[PDB]
Amino acid sequence: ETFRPGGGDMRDNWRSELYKYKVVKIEPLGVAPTRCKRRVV
Amino acid sequence: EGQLVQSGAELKKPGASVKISCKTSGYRFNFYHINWIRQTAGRGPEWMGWISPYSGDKNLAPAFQDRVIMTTDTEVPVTSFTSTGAAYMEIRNLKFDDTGTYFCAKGLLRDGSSTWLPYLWGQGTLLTVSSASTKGPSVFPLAPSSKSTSGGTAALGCLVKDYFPEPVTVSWNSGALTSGVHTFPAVLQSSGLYSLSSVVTVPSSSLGTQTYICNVNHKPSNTKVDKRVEPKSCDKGLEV
Amino acid sequence: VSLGFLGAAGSTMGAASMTLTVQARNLLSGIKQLQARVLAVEHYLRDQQLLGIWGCSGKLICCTNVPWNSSWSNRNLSEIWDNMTWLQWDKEISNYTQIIYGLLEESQNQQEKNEQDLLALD
Amino acid sequence: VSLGFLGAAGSTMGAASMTLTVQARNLLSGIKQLQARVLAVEHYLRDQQLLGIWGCSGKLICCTNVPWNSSWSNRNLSEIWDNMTWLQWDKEISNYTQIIYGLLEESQNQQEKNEQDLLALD
Amino acid sequence: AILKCKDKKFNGTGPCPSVSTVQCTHGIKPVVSTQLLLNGSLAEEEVI
Amino acid sequence: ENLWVTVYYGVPVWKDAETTLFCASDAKAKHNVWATHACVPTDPNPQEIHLENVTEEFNMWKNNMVEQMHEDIISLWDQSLKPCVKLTPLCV
Amino acid sequence: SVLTQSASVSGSLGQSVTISCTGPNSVCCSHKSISWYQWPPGRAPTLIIYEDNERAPGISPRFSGYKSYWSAYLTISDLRPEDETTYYCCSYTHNSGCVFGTGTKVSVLGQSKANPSVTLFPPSSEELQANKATLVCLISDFYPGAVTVAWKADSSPVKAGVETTTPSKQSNNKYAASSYLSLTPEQWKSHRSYSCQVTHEGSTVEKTVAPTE
Ligand SMILES: *[C@@H]1O[C@H](CO)[C@@H](O[C@@H]2O[C@H](CO)[C@@H](O[C@@H]3O[C@H](CO[C@H]4O[C@H](CO[C@H]5O[C@H](CO)[C@@H](O)[C@H](O)[C@@H]5O)[C@@H](O)[C@H](O[C@H]5O[C@H](CO)[C@@H](O)[C@H](O)[C@@H]5O)[C@@H]4O)[C@@H](O)[C@H](O[C@H]4O[C@H](CO)[C@@H](O)[C@H](O)[C@@H]4O)[C@@H]3O)[C@H](O)[C@H]2NC(C)=O)[C@H](O)[C@H]1NC(C)=O
Ligand SMILES: *[C@@H]1O[C@H](CO)[C@@H](O[C@@H]2O[C@H](CO)[C@@H](O)[C@H](O)[C@H]2NC(C)=O)[C@H](O)[C@H]1NC(C)=O
Ligand SMILES: *[C@@H]1O[C@H](CO)[C@@H](O)[C@H](O)[C@H]1NC(C)=O
Ligand SMILES: *[C@@H]1O[C@H](CO)[C@@H](O)[C@H](O)[C@H]1NC(C)=O
Ligand SMILES: *[C@@H]1O[C@H](CO)[C@@H](O)[C@H](O)[C@H]1NC(C)=O
Ligand SMILES: *[C@@H]1O[C@H](CO)[C@@H](O)[C@H](O)[C@H]1NC(C)=O
Ligand SMILES: *[C@@H]1O[C@H](CO)[C@@H](O)[C@H](O)[C@H]1NC(C)=O
Repeated sequence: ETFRPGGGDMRDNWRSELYKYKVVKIEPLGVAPTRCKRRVV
Repeated sequence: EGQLVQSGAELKKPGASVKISCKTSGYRFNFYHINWIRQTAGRGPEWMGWISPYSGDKNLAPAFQDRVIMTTDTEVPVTSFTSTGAAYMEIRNLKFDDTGTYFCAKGLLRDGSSTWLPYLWGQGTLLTVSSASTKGPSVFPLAPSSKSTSGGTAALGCLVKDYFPEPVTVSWNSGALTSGVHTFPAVLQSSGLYSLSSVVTVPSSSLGTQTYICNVNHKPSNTKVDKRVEPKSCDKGLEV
Repeated sequence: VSLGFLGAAGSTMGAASMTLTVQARNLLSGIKQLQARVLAVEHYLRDQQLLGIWGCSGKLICCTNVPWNSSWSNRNLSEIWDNMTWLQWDKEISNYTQIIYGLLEESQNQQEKNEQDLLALD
Repeated sequence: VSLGFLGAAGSTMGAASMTLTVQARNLLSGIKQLQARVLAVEHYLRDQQLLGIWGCSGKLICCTNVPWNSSWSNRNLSEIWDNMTWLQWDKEISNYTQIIYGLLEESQNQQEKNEQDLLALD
Repeated sequence: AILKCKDKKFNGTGPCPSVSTVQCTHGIKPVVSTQLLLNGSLAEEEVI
Repeated sequence: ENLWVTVYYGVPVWKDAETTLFCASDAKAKHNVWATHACVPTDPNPQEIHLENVTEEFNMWKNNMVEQMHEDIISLWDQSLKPCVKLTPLCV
Repeated sequence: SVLTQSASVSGSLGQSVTISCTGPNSVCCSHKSISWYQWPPGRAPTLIIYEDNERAPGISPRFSGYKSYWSAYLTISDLRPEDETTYYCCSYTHNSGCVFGTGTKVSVLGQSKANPSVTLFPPSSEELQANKATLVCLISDFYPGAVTVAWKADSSPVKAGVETTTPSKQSNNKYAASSYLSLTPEQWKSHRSYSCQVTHEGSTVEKTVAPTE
């Protein structure tokens, strides 16, 4: 197992410090069933 | 929709200690209590305790508070909503009345008035406490016998005689043959050794194209036995 | 206890439902920044738009007239609210959210207002 | 029947009034695009602003305290709602919409809240 | 929102058990470099 | 035994998404390429909120924050070169 | 155990049946939830009922629970062959573990009769070498689950070396059992034939082997 250092691409440097972070969008709308009804018309 | 798989059966001498494991999968191990319940002939089913994999809080029944030690490992994630884990119970100062079947069980709800309530159960672990030593079985063939002459059906099997302790597992054709298998419970001889029988029902015409092998495993003695059931019958009704 | 923004993301749906104001506060508050700020108010106004057509503009929780079709999920009250997280719930109800939203504006609000006109007509 | 966005633009005002959710859904949902998106949310928030000052934020229809001055239109219920389209109606009531909107915030909401303070003062 | 993995032995993709959330990441130095990475953040416990 | 759907606004639910991020750094005293004339000052204190029980899948290799940062450094480099002296006549 | 159940109850096919669960006030009902479990012997149990009325997920509406101030009850409607087994109640609170009851065995009346299947195997030649002799009489697919087994040596009863198992329930909801007769090689060779007789209140079946063939 022989190892050579490389630096083919510059993004790898950003991956070295962004490995821990991830972007997500909040979907604050949830619908769930309860035994409740709205006031009847 | 997960499976709990417990450690194999063990034989231990009275006064010794034993550690039973309970490996989990198919759910978040951290979210549910793990209960431990046993069943013995003398006291019936008896709840021993539970432990929380999340906080480590344990609650043992007073009868087992001084002889049971419960521990858990940390969950190994698989996906975001499932993981694998393992819980352990170490019981010491074993007695003859502790012989029986032990179960681990997953709790019911993450919150509520019955969160810990055992809902999903494992396959069970057989514990034998005895001064007697382990003994392997002797396997003998059960020659084919007629079941229906007009229907052309027969029954053949293998006899497992004088082993100790329980249990013994039997398969056919390395698990390829599962249809028509009937395995019978063991007998308790006056000597203290067990013995059981297993039979399979097959068409009488099937003699030149299919092999029938009974595979006996007695893991306590680390013995495997592969016996070929001789298909030549001595029954006259089957001879026809 | 106040655990903070998204504090009960990993709790049961019932426990998380108590702190909806927590997620609600921070939910609203050069070119890259400006485009991002517009996207933020755009998403916020989309959800407020859906609450509008469901007749629930000023409330965080509101009850509906749509019955729960059992094909959606076969769970019960105890199993939903005391055993599951909103995340894994939203994943289980990801095939119906469009469908349920359509029934949500039509079954009730598209008939609550017609009956409201025929009722207040005297 | 659901005819779609603006489906009843050419029907009678009464028939069109049943499908207000249809027009309401799509009413909200580089530089050219960004400026257009801002203009869209700006117009939407303007109308929601007017519904706000008329005390009708969460509803599609609401009734008022302003009486119908006959100088505005001399038609009746049957002639308005079963013979005309919202388009030609908005053209007939294009001289009063500013005036009616001013009376709409002042006559009721600018006096509904004062009386509300004098009423809940005990 | 941004999710931050605080798992020390985190092998480079996978499920992170201990996760915290932030609106902004920590101060990342844009060090232009080749082969060896310079003035960065160090992994705790074992090298990763 | 009669169940009706109920709306909840502000539920802890998220999905994987790629959006346009922006810069932030505390104000210092000049003119370095990255800070430029202006980059939004950081909050005095960030609020890092631990999420108990929450297990999420990460992928550093399929991450878009990397590609964004990559294009940002490149574009910033060019934005800093425009006003300076171009040495076209130095090819003698 | 201080938590008592009905030792046995019976119900007819297609009917309902009720199991009781009572005990001292130190263990019983007002301040304690009651849960019910189906527990076939030799297998893992199944939770049917928890928190009194509320049944576990997937449980059929045939099962219902009810708790009074002095005792708790479990009702099984539209009885099936698989419902014929053992049932346990447990008394519990949120922070305190299970207390299991004494147990109740349910019998389902009005079920169809199943004819017994009897098979008798002689000792193997490898076994006669040892030198021992064991006859094996295997019984399956009988209902109700109760048998009486008798052995005969040259048409005459045998009493030394007889061991018979208890009846056991098959996967197909019929019952099974087995019996073993240990003999010395002289007794085996000194007789014309041996017989295993399985007796049931409805029919007695006889299977016979002979050392000759
Ligand atoms: C992250 O996920 C985890 C796991 O999914 C989750 O942890 C569970 O959280 C839920 C709800 O939040 C818990 O469910 C409740 O548990 C309550 C607390 O349990 C009590 O009883 C325990 C056993 O007591 C015996 O043993 C002890 C010795 O250990 C002995 O002294 C006692 O006398 C008794 O014999 C006890 O260990 C436990 O103590 C822990 O918790 C308390 C805080 O409650 C803390 O002070 C301790 O330091 C210790 O950590 C506690 O005393 C239980 O009371 C409760 O039941 C009540 O509420 C329900 C309504 O919810 C009512 O219906 C009911 O009538 C009761 O009033 C309920 O059952 C569960 O126990 C957790 N653990 C699991 C599942 O393993 C986290 O909350 C999640 N976190 C986030 C942020 O999402
Ligand atoms: C280079 O590494 C050294 C350690 O070898 C760093 O010095 C430490 O910096 C931290 C702040 O991150 C301090 O808490 C420590 O007290 C420092 N160590 C000692 C021995 O004083 C230094 O910050 C690193 N340089 C960088 C990252 O540019
Ligand atoms: C419920 O879902 C089923 C899908 O099998 C569908 O056929 C039915 O119309 C739905 N019922 C209602 C009331 O919406
Ligand atoms: C959503 O639909 C797809 C295909 O119709 C199916 O594979 C998936 O299981 C559905 N989701 C759920 C939660 O049933
Ligand atoms: C109605 O319109 C007329 C215009 O001739 C105006 O004089 C009058 O004040 C209006 N009435 C009301 C009540 O606003
Ligand atoms: C609006 O006003 C103008 C001039 O005051 C007039 O010509 C026009 O007819 C008015 N509109 C209506 C509908 O009366
Ligand atoms: C629980 O869910 C099952 C499955 O649909 C349902 O039949 C049963 O009535 C529910 N039980 C309770 C106690 O709500």
